[PDB]
Amino acid sequence: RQKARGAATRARQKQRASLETMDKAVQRFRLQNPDLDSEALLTLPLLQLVQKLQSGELSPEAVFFTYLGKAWEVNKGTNCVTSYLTDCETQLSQAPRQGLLYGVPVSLKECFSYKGHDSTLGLSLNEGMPSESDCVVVQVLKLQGAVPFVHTNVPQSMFSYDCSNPLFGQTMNPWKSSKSPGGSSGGEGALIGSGGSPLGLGTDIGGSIRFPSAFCGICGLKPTGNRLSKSGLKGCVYGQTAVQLSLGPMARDVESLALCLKALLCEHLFTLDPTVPPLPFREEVYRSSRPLRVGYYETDNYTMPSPAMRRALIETKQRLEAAGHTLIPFLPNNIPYALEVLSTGGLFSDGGRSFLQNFKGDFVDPCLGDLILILRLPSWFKRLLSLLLKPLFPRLAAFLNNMRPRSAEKLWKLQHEIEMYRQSVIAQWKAMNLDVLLTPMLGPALDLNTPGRATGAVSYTMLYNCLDFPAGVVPVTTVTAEDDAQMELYKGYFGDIWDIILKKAMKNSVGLPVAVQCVALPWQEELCLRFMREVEQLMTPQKQ
Amino acid sequence: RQKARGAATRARQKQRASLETMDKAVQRFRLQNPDLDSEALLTLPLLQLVQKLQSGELSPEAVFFTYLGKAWEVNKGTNCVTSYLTDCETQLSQAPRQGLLYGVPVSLKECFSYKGHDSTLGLSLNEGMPSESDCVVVQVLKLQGAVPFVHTNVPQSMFSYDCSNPLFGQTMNPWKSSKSPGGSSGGEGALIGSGGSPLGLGTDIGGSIRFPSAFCGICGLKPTGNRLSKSGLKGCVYGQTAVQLSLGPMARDVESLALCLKALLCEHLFTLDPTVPPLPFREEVYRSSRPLRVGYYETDNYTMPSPAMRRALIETKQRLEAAGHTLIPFLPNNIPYALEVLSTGGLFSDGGRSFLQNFKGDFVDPCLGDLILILRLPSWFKRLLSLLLKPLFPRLAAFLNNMRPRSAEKLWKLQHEIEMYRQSVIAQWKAMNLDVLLTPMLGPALDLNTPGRATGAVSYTMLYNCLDFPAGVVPVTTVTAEDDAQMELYKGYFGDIWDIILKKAMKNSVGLPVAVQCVALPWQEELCLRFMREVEQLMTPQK
Ligand SMILES: *[C@](O)(CCCCCCc1ccccc1)c1nc(-c2ccccn2)co1
Ligand SMILES: *[C@](O)(CCCCCCc1ccccc1)c1nc(-c2ccccn2)co1
Ligand SMILES: [Cl-]
Repeated sequence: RQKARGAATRARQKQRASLETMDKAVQRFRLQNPDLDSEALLTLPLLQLVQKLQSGELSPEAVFFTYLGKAWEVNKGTNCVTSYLTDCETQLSQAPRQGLLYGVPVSLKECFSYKGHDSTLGLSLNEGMPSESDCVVVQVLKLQGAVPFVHTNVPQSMFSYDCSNPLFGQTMNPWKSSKSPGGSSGGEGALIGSGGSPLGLGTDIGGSIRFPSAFCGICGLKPTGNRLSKSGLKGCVYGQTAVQLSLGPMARDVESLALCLKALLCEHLFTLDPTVPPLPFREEVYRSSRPLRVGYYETDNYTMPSPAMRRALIETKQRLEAAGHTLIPFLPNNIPYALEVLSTGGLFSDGGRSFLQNFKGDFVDPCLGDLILILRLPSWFKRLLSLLLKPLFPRLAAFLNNMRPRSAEKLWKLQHEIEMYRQSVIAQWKAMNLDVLLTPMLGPALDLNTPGRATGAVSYTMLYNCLDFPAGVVPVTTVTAEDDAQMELYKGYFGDIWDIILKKAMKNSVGLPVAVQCVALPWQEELCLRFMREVEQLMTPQKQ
Repeated sequence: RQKARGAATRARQKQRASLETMDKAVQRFRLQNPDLDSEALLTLPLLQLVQKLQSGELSPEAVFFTYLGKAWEVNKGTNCVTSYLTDCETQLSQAPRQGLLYGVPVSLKECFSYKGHDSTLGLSLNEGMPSESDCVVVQVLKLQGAVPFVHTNVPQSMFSYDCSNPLFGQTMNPWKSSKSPGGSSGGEGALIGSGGSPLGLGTDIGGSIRFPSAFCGICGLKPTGNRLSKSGLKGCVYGQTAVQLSLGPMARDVESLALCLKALLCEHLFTLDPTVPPLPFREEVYRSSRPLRVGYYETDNYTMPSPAMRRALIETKQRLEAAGHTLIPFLPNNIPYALEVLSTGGLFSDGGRSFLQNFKGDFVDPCLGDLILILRLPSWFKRLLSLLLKPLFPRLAAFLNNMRPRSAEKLWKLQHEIEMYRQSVIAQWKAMNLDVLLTPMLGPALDLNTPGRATGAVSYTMLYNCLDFPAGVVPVTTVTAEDDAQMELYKGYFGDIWDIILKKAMKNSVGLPVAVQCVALPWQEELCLRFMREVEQLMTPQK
């Protein structure tokens, strides 16, 4: 493990030096600007911040250094920042004045390649391998006048809804030190949730924008996978197209997400990556205030919702009905099949071999639980173990069988099944003439190092990665004493280790945020946001 | 083969009865409408036909029955029509008046599912299996007032640029009976090419819109794969996503292609198939008359062009330069790798096993050559044969090696290579600041039953299926006596069987049409059409 230890030493050194550089830059600004009101600046909603930047009422220098100082401070308690993006003080001076995001500091998940910086993903193999250029979405953010300023932490490999790796260590939830911030966009969730950044970018293949957004009490949107460019993003599995990765914004309110999307969906983006359909942001759809037909479910019958989750969903449904929306019971067909056969099979068609390459010679972070050990099992043993478990723990049996390697022939068969499945859910949707769908969202935040042992709980989010529908989350309530107490009566629908771990993990969560999830059809991000805006307005009206 | 023989008998009976129904309907209309000038109606460009339908100057009944009569007539010499779509006389009466295609008769490749009709693909297994509903693009066509009226022939399985199957037989080029119409959208090419339909829809995975459009002297466009809905289309390989199928229009002129795309890219389409990006047709791009930076190559260094092909490309380049456009030498990198490893590998990742299921218990049409025989070979033998051929016939060796079955792990590796390759060609393109690319297009038409034995010749077209860029073809010239005579001097770059067959196949083509290919970046169909429109105006005025 000599190489891996050396890598961790070098990465920790680089982190420490970055945070020093941040501190020195902040103190310099503060010496030259003693009269600035920082707390007022930091509490302005993004849309107001932008208008003040656009009017010259606030300087971009003031905004950037005030947020830099806040980011450095909140990092002390969260360990969310891995790198200060250095050059950002010269982008600050060169930011296009007419840019939609002029002067706005933006945080980036560590996978958004930035010239001269590693995108380690917590893997020793990627340390000391700095990017030669900014990824396309970074380029566009800069062309729109934004100032990307930090890389934020992720769990090792990014394939996890916790947030620890052997290079930079563990990110903590800003609400409670014992809780996971979620992830794999956890650093973003922790930073934005603490007030350290107004806007961030994450990525999502099974809930990685939505988990941190829910657990840290912020808003996030996972668009249709090819709505935004993935060109130049750092990944760790190559050529897996059955369940595609999506990138999208995270922020403190829904309007911020809409602004971000609007800024990104510009000619710069479409010319820098011709493979993205040139679909501009449709403001009129986003701004619509007509009644909606809203499908909803209280449970997916796969992961029993926590008391807080169930209350969150029911209250939101009640408030929407009171506001004049039509609430229609709706459940996508064959969720177990979709999660166990289509999603798991799509992610692990090769039995994990490609994924496991990344860990050769490296430490495996405890936050990944036993995933690496299981993936390393011979296919025949996965199959045999599957057969033994099936009668008692069919969920566990099904995940094991579907993580086996297979032929290109059988992958084709799976890819066709995914396609047909998507069309089957679209058919149900049209049959009930739905506009949008309201679902529960996992939480309250799980304890540290339990997401990796509660894999079944991805059911609420991973379904919409399999279907490739835009899906976002909005905070709507906080866990009450009653909600938390009632977790003692949680049994789960299967009573397997995943249900047992989740019961324990979600305890001790009084005061923690809880969200719902908002879904629309492919390419309907604007309608998704219109619905998220409605939920936010009804459940948390002062976010506006 | 008892089932297969019975299937061929029942399909031939159905075709015969269809053509009879058409004839009877045509004769009825003519009895009631003796004073109609048909020849003038038939020679109206589509856009004028549409305005007359829209103004009430011509009735949709007159238009439909005149074209039906013409379709029936030209089918005598081409065998392009497999089925009359029967209910179309009721769609004719129900066609929405405000529809962009109101009253326009439309021909459909047989794979476009139509309620109550087989989409056999020339395969016995699909005979007697009528569709329960219209595919989404048929639905949209109808909502825009169009009257789909015939299914047109395809080669067995559709994976071929000839056009014969054991059920309905061989489709012939309307220009010369000994020539292939191209394909796999060959019946469309033959029908539109002879004047029997003003507008048709084809599909394309390796050139299947572009070959028949070139060989029959018409215009066609293969859009970006997911620009139009494939929902409800009949296929024969399921779940192969490395090299995506694309569907698109074929017509007599470029403006017809633009109108079809405009009418298709409507709210009805986007609501019926939510998986398609809701990108409306950008008329301002299509109508743009600014100078273009036009990349071009005269050869892809893989398939030596015929004398007519080369002259077609050079004259088009020269006219474009005369018109003020900047012509910039450009060639996509690593074409052999793209064709041999990415395209062939993508199409046959499983070694052909999924494809071969379709032919179990069936006859194999001669127009498929030895493709089914080679796909049936054991993987180890494909490998050994590959090694033996490599020193003399490296093209043939590479295709063989890359038609072997592999693991999902290796397919992932291939899909990543495809993605990176696309990005490499886009980077070349941006480095030269190209707007569009001009390339040769295969032809003149090959002799019947030779496309199946000249697989290397798909190089010009298949490259942009691999890259998934919009690509269209426009006729620009005809083969001269000199062009044809010089085929004697054709050697090919490889001198393998495919070069030898192609030399023989392209002989005896004096008078036959020859096209060029127009390419743009993904999602830039309107720019592609703007460039096709320029080529057509410069090379063929009156069109
Ligand atoms: C997140 O969406 C990952 C959330 C965790 C979902 C785990 C799903 C699962 C676990 C075990 C068995 C079957 C299913 C995310 N991951 C990425 C990512 C990961 C790796 C490479 C690139 N991106 C991005 O966002
Ligand atoms: C046409 O594009 C097919 C053109 C012929 C290309 C052959 C390429 C090749 C042959 C041998 C080895 C390697 C490459 C077309 N085909 C379809 C189709 C076929 C089967 C199912 C569905 N669609 C559509 O268009
Ligand atoms: Cl797409």
